[PDB]
Amino acid sequence: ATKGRMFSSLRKSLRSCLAHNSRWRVFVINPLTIENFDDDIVRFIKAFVQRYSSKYLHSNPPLFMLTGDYDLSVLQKRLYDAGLRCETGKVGGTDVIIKELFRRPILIRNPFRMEFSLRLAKRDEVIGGPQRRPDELFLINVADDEWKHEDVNVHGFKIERLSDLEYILQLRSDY
Amino acid sequence: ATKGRMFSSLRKSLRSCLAHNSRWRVFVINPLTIENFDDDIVRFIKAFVQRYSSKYLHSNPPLFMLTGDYDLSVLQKRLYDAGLRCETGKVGGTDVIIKELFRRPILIRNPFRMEFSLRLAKRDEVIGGPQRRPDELFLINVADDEWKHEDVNVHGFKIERLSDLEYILQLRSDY
Amino acid sequence: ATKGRMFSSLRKSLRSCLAHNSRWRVFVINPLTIENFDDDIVRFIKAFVQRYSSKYLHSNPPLFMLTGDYDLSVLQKRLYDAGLRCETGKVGGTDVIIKELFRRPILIRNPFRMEFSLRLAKRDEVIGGPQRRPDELFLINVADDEWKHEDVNVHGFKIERLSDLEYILQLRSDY
Amino acid sequence: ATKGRMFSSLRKSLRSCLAHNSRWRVFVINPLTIENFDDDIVRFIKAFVQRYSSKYLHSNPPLFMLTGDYDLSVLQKRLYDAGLRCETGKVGGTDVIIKELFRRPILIRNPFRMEFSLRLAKRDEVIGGPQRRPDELFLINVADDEWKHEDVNVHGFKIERLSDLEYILQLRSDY
Amino acid sequence: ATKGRMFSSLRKSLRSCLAHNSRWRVFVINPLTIENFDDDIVRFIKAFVQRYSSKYLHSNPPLFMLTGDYDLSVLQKRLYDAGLRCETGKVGGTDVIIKELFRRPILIRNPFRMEFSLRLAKRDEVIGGPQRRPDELFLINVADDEWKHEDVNVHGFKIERLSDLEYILQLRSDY
Amino acid sequence: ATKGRMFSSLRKSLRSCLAHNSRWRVFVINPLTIENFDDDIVRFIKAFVQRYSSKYLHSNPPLFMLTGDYDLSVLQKRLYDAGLRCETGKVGGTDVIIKELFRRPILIRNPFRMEFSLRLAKRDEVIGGPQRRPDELFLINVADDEWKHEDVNVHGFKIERLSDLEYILQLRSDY
Repeated sequence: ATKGRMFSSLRKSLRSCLAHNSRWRVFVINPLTIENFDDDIVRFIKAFVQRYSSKYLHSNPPLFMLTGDYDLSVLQKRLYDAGLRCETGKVGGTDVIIKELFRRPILIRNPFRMEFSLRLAKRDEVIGGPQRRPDELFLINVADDEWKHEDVNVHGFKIERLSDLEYILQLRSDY
Repeated sequence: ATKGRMFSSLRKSLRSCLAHNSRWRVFVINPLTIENFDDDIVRFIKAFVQRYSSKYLHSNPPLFMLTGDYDLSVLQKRLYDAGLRCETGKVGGTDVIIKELFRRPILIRNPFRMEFSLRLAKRDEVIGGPQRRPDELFLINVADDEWKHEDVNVHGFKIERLSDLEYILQLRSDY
Repeated sequence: ATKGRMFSSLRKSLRSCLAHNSRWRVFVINPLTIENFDDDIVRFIKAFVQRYSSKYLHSNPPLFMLTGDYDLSVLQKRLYDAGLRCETGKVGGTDVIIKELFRRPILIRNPFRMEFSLRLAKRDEVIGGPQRRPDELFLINVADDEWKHEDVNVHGFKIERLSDLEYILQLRSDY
Repeated sequence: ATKGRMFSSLRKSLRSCLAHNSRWRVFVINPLTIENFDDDIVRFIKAFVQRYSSKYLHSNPPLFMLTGDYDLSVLQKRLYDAGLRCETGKVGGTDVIIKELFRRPILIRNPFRMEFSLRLAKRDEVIGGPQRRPDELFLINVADDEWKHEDVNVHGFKIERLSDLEYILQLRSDY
Repeated sequence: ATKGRMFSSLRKSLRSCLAHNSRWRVFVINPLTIENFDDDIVRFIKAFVQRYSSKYLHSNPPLFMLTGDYDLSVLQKRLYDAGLRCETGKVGGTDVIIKELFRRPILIRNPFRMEFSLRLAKRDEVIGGPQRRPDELFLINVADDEWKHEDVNVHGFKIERLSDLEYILQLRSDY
Repeated sequence: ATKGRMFSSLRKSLRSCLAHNSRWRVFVINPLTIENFDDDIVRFIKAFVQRYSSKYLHSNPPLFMLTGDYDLSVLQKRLYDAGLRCETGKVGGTDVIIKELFRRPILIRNPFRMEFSLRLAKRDEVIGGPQRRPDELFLINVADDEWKHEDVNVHGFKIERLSDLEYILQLRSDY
């Protein structure tokens, strides 16, 4: 199983990167080459937020970006009905203001409430870059990107079905 | 055998979910093709309740839903004799009010007291849907249901005897 | 050999039950077909009581029922010599008052004191059943008994000598 | 060879017995058959007392009896030189008094101090028996004894060197 | 091939040394004989700082000394862009002072802040010796250095890529 | 080949003695045969002290005795440069006063401090013995000494490099 070994060793690589509590993680994806995405995506985001963005010491939420012509509004509605709230980065819905998408949330401890658990954007509309470079960048099926830099960890994969990523990221045991 | 193998992987598949103290779990069962049902059901429920609805942080109790012409009146008395109080939803005798079958119970810590430990209804009398969606829906031997949804996890199975499921859900440790 | 594997398989079926501090356990035993019973009975009881009936959380004590025409007085005197106390259920006469044999003891947390550790009786002289049915009903070398029911867990064995049981109930580490 | 595995088997039959903090243990030994008794006796008693009689929770110290013709004065002196104190049972004369030997010691917690850490005698001198019977009796290279009873956990071995016994008593790691 | 074993052994030799919280560690590196160094150095240094210089019990920051004609001005800026502060020993002028480099930093516990995390230098510019001979010295592709002494725990390696050393120093999980 | 097992056997034999905190240990050494002694002696002593004489619960420091024509002064100066302090038993004069070498040090808990960490002396000079006998006596490359007695654990080895002992005594992880 040459391919299965790829996933197993890749899972063993990324261990220390995800042990930390506070880190700036960023994801990019392309959905035209992932089978059964529209049905499989919300379960994924809820599982990730439940493991790595559902406590106090988890200061910085993740950023999911997408490529293509995908329609985000419907996904925002579905995630809201699921139970989560997102920072779109918009004021009026015209176009993204960078400064808001990359801001710090309000955190209370007793009782724990978190202003938002995730960030959601599209890649084209996000024109520019942040002030503090990302610690990790996860490129799921995208060849090139503009945030690649020498001093940023970078990972690049090709997955056919999302479950594989759920295994790489300690969310389901069986491949 | 073949079935001996699959159940191990399925037992391992659900270890993450059941660790969460708070969750909404829903069970749908069919007793026509389950051998030796009328004898084992009470013990199954008793073990489940002691495992996952016996403490404080176990907030939301589960929902066992049966399909067919079963008789609940006898089961509720057998259970009261065993020591468990149940929530059917009836106020008057005839029909089920969806709002009362999904309410939150009173919880006293010191000394620990529960208003109830389980909720039980027949599937046909429960005409409607819930305000919030279930997290996990176990469909033991039922082909299709109305509450299937993309954003809701679904595990569908076939089992010969109720002893087969106690292994899957960590109530026994052989087979 | 193969018979040992039987005992090993049993040792596991019974693990979770004994992990519970409080539970109503019952024993029915037949001495006619056990080897060297009168030589080992007291060692067996003393071990069981030390492991499962010597702490405050262990509120419900066990019952040992012996079938056959046997002499309890001598065993009781031996047990008093051994340091234990018992609850025969009798008040100065032959008859066995049932309400007095299934009562709760007095417990003082600091310092540890216990009114009685074990319950002892003879099956012929018990006419009736407890209001709260037993969680476990072991049946060592007896075929059928009256307290068998659908919602009572039953475990029926055959044993050549008592050293075989101690291994099943986690008193002696090896076979 | 095969004998060593027998020793390894005996080693784990005794693990529960010795885990207890308060227990009365007794030993009988026959020097004539053991090689290098005089050379290793003190080392053995010192290890045993370092592990099993060197704390407050360790209430009842052990009892070492030796049969045959042998001198206890030399051993008592060598032990005093080693650092340990012993209870002979004498009140100045040439006769023993059982109450004095089987008495309880003074125990202070802070700073921990023990009136005596062991008991020593010759079997021929001790004419009688104890009020409470031993929980464990270890016969070393002796067949019979008056204190054997159906309600005592008698253990019997045959040894050639004292290094073999230490392994059974969880002191030396290797054989 | 066979090369894996050597590194696996080194990884185990150096475990006790890297457990200690406070210790004076020194590093020498020659870049001419390493592939893709400019790209890796920064991630290497950051991964090292996180594990061994990101607490209050981590007293002495480590020292990195390069060999050759390398340009420090660029690296010292890249590290600031990454989020780190360094001590060079320079006071305005081109000359290097021994006292200011081997200096203890201000550490405030609650809240946690550190004057500096790392020390950087070019070998040839550093003339003299320290006050306390180092506890460990690491030679990476260097044959001889003056500080080699008979009371210093030297370790000499030979590497092809920096990812190897991260394995040796416990930074990454697998080769 | 076989030597690997001899040393691992010894390593496993002495695991119990060293777990203890307070204890009297003596070493006798004969450098005429050991290869590369002057080079590794100080690293040995520092490693040994860091683990067995660096806490407050470690009351008795160890004693290192060396045989033959050898000059201690230089080693004492070297251990001073390293960061340690030794007790030689000399009140000015060359003669060795025994009552001042086996004394108890001053120990403050918070803040920690040790008056001295190790003892060091030549064997020919020490004329006498201790008031209280030593628990363990490690003889390396020496036949017989005057402190051997039946009530002491007299270990004897034969080694040619000093790392061997570092493995036996648990300072180095792997042979």
